[PDB]
Amino acid sequence: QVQLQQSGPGLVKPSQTLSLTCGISGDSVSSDAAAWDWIRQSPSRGLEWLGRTFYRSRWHHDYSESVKNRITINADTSKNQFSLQLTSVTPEDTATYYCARAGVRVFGIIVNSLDYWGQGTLVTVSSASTKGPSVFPLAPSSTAALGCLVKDYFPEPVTVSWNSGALTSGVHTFPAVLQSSGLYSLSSVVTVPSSSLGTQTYICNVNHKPSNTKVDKKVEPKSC
Amino acid sequence: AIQLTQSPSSLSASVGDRVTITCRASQATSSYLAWYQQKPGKAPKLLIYAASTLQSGVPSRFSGSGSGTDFTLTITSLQPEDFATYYCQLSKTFGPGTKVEIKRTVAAPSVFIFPPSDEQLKSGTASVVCLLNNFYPREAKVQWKVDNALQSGNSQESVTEQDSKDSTYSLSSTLTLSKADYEKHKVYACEVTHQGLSSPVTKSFNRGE
Repeated sequence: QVQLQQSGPGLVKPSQTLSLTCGISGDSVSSDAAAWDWIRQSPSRGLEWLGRTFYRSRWHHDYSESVKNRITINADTSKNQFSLQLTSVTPEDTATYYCARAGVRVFGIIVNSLDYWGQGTLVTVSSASTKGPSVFPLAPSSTAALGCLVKDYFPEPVTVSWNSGALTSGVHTFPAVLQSSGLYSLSSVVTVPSSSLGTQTYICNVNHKPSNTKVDKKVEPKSC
Repeated sequence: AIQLTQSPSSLSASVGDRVTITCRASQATSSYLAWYQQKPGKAPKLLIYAASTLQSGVPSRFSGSGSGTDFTLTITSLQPEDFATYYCQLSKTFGPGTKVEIKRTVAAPSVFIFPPSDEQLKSGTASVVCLLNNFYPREAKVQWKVDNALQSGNSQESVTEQDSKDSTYSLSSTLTLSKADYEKHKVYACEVTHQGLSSPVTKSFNRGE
């Protein structure tokens, strides 16, 4: 596959500028068979195409009417990347932003279907401050369930692993909920054999990149 | 400028069912219709392009047809892994999506209750968590009772997306009280009503026990 690696901060204050980058491996950003798109997705508006850059005899730009006069998409040939800049953002621009490659060969031509996608960047438009989570154990009861409560952080997202990624079976990490404080909270749980509770260690690894927070919490039976 | 609609907007179908999803365009075009499949936490994945050409590696139970302004995606024998939202695309426009859920036999939740940690109580707040694990259908009734007094307005629920292997859901309900309010009561109970249970399941603890 062509690999698309997204980077850039998610949190943008109202009226300021969203800036994201998409690094390309396995194709050249200048290829005359490719086009490079930005797409965003939100619960309200679904999937929306934002714009496109591509090189033929020169560089071309095509942008959506929905972001008229606010969008710039530039390619960097030396770094083999392309970028998105969206100015004067409002809460309507809160969304998950994807880069993508347009172009599939069929019928001896190229149709502009999106064969490869970046991983997505959640972009939150808000004036509020970043805050890292507190992490609390959900201790197994004295066949068994245990977990971590990941409470009071902003903005989304957090990632949770178990035993540094070794433990995946039986894990459920719930979608976060926005509390009345304006801070998010979620829990991550896992079911494990009851017989393991004394001898197998269980540690949840919580990463909240916007606050540079990394927390490991060991989850063990409550003593007394 | 073209606009796309999709029908149905959502559906629930059993494993092995033939599933048909339609995409309608507001006008004819020179562009070629593509179908995408999007699973939770992931980018959309291209399944079909040029209306009927299957992307390499996609199972042959997926097929696309149609012409003019009316197009169809057919799944000949729905599988658990086919839980997803399916989107059509024409020129630069995406359809609104069709959410496909797998209908399976009833599965009762396994229920667990967690008291607040001592660490959190020092901070002045108490979170009590009730977990409903691996159940179907998604609908469930969770009631918090504190000293047998029904709670209202102090809890929040969250539900996982349908599991791609066993087609179940899990759910958390979190009761939040101040440390002071938590300390004025003894019996904390989560009572679960669900189609898979012939009578409600209650899990409880006594604060300090």
